[PDB]
Amino acid sequence: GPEEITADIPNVGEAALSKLDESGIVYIGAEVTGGDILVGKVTPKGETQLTPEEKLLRAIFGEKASDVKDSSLRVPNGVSGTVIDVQVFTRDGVEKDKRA
Amino acid sequence: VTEVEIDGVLHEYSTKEGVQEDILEILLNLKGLAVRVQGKDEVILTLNKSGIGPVTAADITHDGDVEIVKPQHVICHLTDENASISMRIKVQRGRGYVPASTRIHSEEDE
Amino acid sequence: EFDAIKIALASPDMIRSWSFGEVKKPETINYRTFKPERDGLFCARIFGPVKDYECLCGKYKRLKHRGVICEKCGVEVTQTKVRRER
Amino acid sequence: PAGTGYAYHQDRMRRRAA
Amino acid sequence: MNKEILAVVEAVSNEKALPREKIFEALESALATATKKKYEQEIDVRVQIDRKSGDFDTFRRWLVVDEVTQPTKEITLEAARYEDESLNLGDYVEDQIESVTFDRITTQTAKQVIVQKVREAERAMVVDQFREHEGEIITGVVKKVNRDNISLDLGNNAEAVILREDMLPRENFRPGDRVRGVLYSVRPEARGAQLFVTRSKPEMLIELFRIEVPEIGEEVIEIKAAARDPGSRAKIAVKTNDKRIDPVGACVGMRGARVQAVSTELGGERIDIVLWDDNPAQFVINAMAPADVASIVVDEDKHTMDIAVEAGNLAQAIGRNGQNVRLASQ
Amino acid sequence: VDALLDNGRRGRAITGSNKRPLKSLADMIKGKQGRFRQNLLGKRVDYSGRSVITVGPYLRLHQCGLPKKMALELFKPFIYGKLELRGLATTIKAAKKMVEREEAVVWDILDEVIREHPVLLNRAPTLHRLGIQAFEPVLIEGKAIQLHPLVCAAYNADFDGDQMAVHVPLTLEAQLEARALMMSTNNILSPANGEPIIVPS
Amino acid sequence: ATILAEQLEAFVDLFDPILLRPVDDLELTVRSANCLKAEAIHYIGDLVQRTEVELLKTPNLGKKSLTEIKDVLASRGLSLGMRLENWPPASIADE
Amino acid sequence: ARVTVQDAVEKIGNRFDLVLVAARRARQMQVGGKDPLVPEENDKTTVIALREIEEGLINNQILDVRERQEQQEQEAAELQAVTAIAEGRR
Amino acid sequence: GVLKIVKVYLAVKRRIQPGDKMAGRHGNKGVISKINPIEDMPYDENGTPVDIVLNPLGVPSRMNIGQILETHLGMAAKGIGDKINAMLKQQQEVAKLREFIQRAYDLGADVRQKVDLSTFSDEEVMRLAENLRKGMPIATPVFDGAKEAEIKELLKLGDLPTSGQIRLYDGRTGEQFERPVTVGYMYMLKLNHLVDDKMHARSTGSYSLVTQQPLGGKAQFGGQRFGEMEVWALEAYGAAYTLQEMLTVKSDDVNGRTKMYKNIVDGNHQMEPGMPESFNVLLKEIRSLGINIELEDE
RNA sequence: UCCGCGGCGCG
Ligand SMILES: [Mg+2]
Ligand SMILES: [Zn+2]
Repeated sequence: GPEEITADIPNVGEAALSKLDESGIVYIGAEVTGGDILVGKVTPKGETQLTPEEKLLRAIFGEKASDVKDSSLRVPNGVSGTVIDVQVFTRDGVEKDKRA
Repeated sequence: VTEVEIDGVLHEYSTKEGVQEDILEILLNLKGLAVRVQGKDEVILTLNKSGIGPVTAADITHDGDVEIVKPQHVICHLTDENASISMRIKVQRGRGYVPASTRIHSEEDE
Repeated sequence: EFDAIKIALASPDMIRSWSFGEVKKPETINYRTFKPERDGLFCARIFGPVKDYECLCGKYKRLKHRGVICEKCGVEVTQTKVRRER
Repeated sequence: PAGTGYAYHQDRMRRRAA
Repeated sequence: MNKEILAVVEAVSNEKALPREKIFEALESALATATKKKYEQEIDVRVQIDRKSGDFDTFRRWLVVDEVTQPTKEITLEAARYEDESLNLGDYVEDQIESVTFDRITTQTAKQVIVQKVREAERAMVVDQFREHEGEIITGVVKKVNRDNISLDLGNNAEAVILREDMLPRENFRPGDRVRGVLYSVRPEARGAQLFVTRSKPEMLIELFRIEVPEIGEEVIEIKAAARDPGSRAKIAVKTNDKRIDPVGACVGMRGARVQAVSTELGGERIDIVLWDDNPAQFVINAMAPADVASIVVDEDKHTMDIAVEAGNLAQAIGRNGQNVRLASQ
Repeated sequence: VDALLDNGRRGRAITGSNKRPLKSLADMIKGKQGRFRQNLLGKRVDYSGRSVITVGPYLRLHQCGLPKKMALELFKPFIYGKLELRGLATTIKAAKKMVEREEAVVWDILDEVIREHPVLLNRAPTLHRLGIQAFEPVLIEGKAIQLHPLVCAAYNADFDGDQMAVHVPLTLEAQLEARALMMSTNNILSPANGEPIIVPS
Repeated sequence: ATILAEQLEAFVDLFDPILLRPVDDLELTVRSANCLKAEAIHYIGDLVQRTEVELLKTPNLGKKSLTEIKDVLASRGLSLGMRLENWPPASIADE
Repeated sequence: ARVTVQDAVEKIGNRFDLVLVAARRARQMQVGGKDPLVPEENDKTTVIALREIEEGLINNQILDVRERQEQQEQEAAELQAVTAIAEGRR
Repeated sequence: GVLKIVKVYLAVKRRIQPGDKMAGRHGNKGVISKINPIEDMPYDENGTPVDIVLNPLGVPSRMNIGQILETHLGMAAKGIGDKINAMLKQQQEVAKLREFIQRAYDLGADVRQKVDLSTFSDEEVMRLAENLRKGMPIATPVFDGAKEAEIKELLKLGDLPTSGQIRLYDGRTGEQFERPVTVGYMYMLKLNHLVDDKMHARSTGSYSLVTQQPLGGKAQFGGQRFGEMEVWALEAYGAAYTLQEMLTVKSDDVNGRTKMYKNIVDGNHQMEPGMPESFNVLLKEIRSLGINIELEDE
């Protein structure tokens, strides 16, 4: 399945996930340092096995993602500064988010 | 000066309409501006200006004690008919030289 | 641990003794399912499993098993470093 | 068997492999 | 409608192992608490979730107290004139009612909230078979290693933990061994509820009186008092039920058929039990074996006895470490 | 079979990419970029760093400068060992978070651990025996390596932007080798001839 | 040192924001205007003058205002026992 | 702190054996350690050995004899403990 | 095979620090040594402290004598520039300014320049004097440059010593240097070889797949390469244990470093050597072709 | 990125 650019990342805190917008793209003009998340990206893991936790949570929640791997980038260690400009390119035939 | 609050700006590297020079030039020019503080320690200034022409520090809205020593120091250059900028300048007193990198050491408010 | 390095020609018998199986297909890897199929440049029985302590067909998954061979896919159960030796 | 290890290497040669 | 709560309740491999309403009672409340934690308002949430037809909703509790506890949806005497005088301290009525919360962020925090909820749900069924017998023959195979104790990945949908004084100190319940004893107090251990195997206390060491002898479990041999060391040695009074016969081989097995089998699962040690008979003098002389009896006497005017034995070859009769005479008075 | 066993020997049957002679089992051993000279004699190592050279006159010749960042990144296993003994944390994850937070309670520990712990130094074109030395480092703020001037004659290293690499010995055998032979004070005569090397330049 | 000191001897020179603000800055919805705005309380301290039990002076608030009433408690100035003198509390003095 | 090694080189009539003997001594000091023979200067065990070698009381011939003495005493203690355990039940 | 791509830009205001590289325009390279406070700099009699203290001993060896003459000429360039700033500070009238500029442009020999401020303007001359406050620029085509006489005449036009060497004062002592020191205005550059793009360390990180060594490069946390000649350098020395650990424990053996990293935390500092897996892989490639190879015995 | 070639630049 195609990757998602959602603003949800497991096993991370909201202190780092505060600058990032709900659309998944960092705010224009926000000072960041090494290790911070710029854009949130997750990938479809593929189930291949239904654990009892996945047996219980998937049906009750109504969302059947249900636990996927992340592929978000982060600022490389050593470099910091400000994010002056963000560019978004999307192919034709696919819907665009509000930021684009 | 320590921090400024240019109204319609988002980051240090962008620009604005009407103002002749960049924001970076504005800050480089403004960091050399000298003031005097007597009673308080962290006074906050305010600048409002419209019209076409040069803009100096003399139009800074003064306070009970804040005294400018070089009122003929240029800051920006207003060329457009309607490009009124509004900034809030924070001034605190101290000693020595403090870079901007050390100021990020707080990590509760920035 | 060791005292000398001996080098000589290799018999076909020694080659067959080294080889844990044979390779008859030019297949590299199956598409749309990133797993290796039967005998080829990559395989499961010929060179060992891909995932550690995990057979190709998922028949047996626990660390205590050692040397057991499944019937759907005949492989042993040990960490993948054996791929560097077989 | 050149530097410090020479003393160790001599010990293995004389005590073992004999 | 939810159209999936019924399937969750009738999966039913995991739902029917516990009570059928457990998923709709405890798991639903835990999910509501997780959703409230993922929400900005710090208000207590009660999940009115049923698996009958999918009528699952959430409600915001009032938390009627004399303070501002749970201030997001707090209640107090501030509504006494408006809530028909419902002012109290401790009431937790439902002030409001939520509609739905998908909460994809809570789906990410599932590994911290719903994982623990599922662990508690599994522990609920684990405790139903860990020590539900309130003390009986409970066995355990050791497959895990834990610090300051002995772990065992045994059955009964739970684990097992043995303390230093619970199992045999010489051979703890570690990889390559097994235990079998009795336990009744099993609380929620790490990673859910766990059982307990203690094959060193009296309930396991003295339980061999009806598990090793061939004529004691049918009430034909006098087995009523037994004090022994934990998994090291045992010296009990093997007597007959007023039969005046030689009982030295009854509780110890014919030709030593039970000495090495009384505590085979408790560590496999050697024991030396004492004999007795129907004669009070002979029983008193032989209850402290090995004791070199030199005289026969008995005292009844005071709450005391008289151990009339020698000490040359009977160092255990006087008591050096509590080997033979320590269980004699019992 | 000829192309597999030794590609390019007879027919150069490559057809790999657009005019690209592809390798072989013979080519993967022999040559400059084969197996021997690539990954059996000169082998990449852990516990290393690289930075720019800077002169310092205020420090004695048996000790060299070292920045805080390189020292803290190199001695991370040492920091974990000393911190656990003092009981500041309990698990390795807590110690890793403590290092990641660079709190004030780790700089003093790093000062304790480096008091008698020599480190190695060498230039990239190591040409003779004196091209590698050891020094007992002194923690200094900055981003370069401070270095005593006189020993710069040994390296034949000027200051136009030359770069050095640092390696850290671990075991008692290696540290004792460093202190007994690798130090600057132990090599004051050249192996080539008896003239000194600490000659004022 | 004393010598240098001698050479410099003649030379050296040796509160409650709610109780202090009107009701226009409160965090309450407009549906509960009957409880506070229409009960002769033009200041936030007048609404904060009632404690956690005295805040039942007006039962005209709607069902949805009950949740909005708890929203005042989230500001740590209402529904917890605050008692203003008349307008301001004891800790809201500007002296 | 120590700056040179020349004193230890003068003491032991070789430089290469010095590393081995000091490494054995310092490893004995660190893991399974006992008290040092010199009042320390809150320095690591790497340099403590070199101070002892130049002090003229520790070398390869002293260290191995001390090791033989301590292992003989430990074996005698093991035999005594075995006999005492055997006599405990008697 | 990709859905959508997003790009972000990062702006770093990278400032100056020790470990950079600056140079003039004559190959006089240099790496910044230490930034001192303003007071510690040598300062001339009029208080103004110098900003760069170069080493003159690199002049006669590298022979680039042109930079000294550039310094001397540049020092004279500010002499006219500073004096112009002196008259304009007290708002001197135009006739005193213009004539002065006519005296600066007409010096030297019969140069090809011929400038007449008598015929431009008044406001234009005022603006030109405004733009000359920071220093009057000087042009010099390559193979016809001004000789000693012209620069001496330019220096004398101000109020500066002819020799170009003034007396300084050390900030640490306050004692005059017993010999004159050459000062002047040099054009200096800034190079991209920054220190923070080079400094990187590595405790433990990733590992390659075909053979177990740490990677290289500042990216992906590479490790510096123990060079082939460094093996010989250690070999000439007596360190055998150092080389053993260097190419056995910290680099290659998976059982080595994993067990070593467990011992290094618990105070223990002992290695456990094994077999380098790079040599093992090679063994397979030797056994692969047609020839038997194996380790003989214990 | 980790698999490889080519370029430019530093010492
Ligand atoms: Mg150079
Ligand atoms: Zn399988």
